[PDB]
Formats: sequence, C-alpha cells, structure tokens
Amino acid sequence: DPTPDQMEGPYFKPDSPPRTSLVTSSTPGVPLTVSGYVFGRACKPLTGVLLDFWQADTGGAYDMTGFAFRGHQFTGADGSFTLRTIVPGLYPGRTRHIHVKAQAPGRPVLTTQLYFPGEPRNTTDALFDPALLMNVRSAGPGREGTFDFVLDVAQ
Ligand SMILES: [Fe+3]
Repeated sequence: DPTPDQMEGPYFKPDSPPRTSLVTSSTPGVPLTVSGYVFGRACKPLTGVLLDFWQADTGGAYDMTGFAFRGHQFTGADGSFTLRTIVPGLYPGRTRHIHVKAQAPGRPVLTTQLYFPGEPRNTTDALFDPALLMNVRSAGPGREGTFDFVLDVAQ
C-alpha cells in the first residue's frame, strides 16, 4: 500500500509467453505456488492487470537463451493471480527473490521483487525490503506463497 518498486536487474527478457505455470512435476526444485490479488487505491480488486514474472531456477540460474522460468498473466474479474513455480535458488550477492513487473491497463509499469520470510540473506542483501515479503507456509513437500499488490490506480 502501495507496493514499492525495485530494480529490473540484468536478467529480464521482454516478450515472455503467457502462462501461470512455469513448472511441471518433472521440474527439479521445491514446489511453490504464489497467489494473491492486485488492489488499487481504494482497496478494490483490479481487473486486467499484467503480471510478468521471472526468476532463477532451483540452482540459481536465469535462462538467457530461452524463456524457462519466465511467464506473464492478467488478473481476472476478481483481481486475483496465481503462479505455479519452484523456490528459486540462491546466486552470488543476492537473497532469494522472484522478479515481477505489474502494469494496470493504460498505466506505467511497476518493476519490483518478492522476498521470502526467514532467509538469512535478508540480513546481508541491501536490496531487501520487508514490505516486499511474501507470507510463505508449508504445503506438503512444497510451499505456498501469499502476496497482495497495491498499485497507484485511482478508484
Ligand atoms: Fe535476480
């Protein structure tokens, strides 16, 4: 309220495919589904918001040749989103994170990141921001993330 912005990073690639799922049962890593809503200025759900996610694989590598672990979606009538993925791996200098660009129809793009609770690197990574923490709880062999966006959109 409202979701803080952060840098894009060198590993963004435009033109991600449309998909809410980035993984299969055969994808290595700890299963993670992240879900929530996009709200505007009056705490009301926003429809048709573009959410474009990218992240490292379980071993901390980004795909620069293809679009593995890159995918975008649009919020539905209820303003909800869902992302089925795996927990991204650590890589040099950074705590654990998922990248996201959010764009409400006809508005500027918000570039930001999502962080994980209880990660030791949250204390070492200067880029870390507790306002961008997901809630994360166990769900069998995997995990469930919860995060709501608030965009600067008048209602
Ligand atoms: Fe990154």
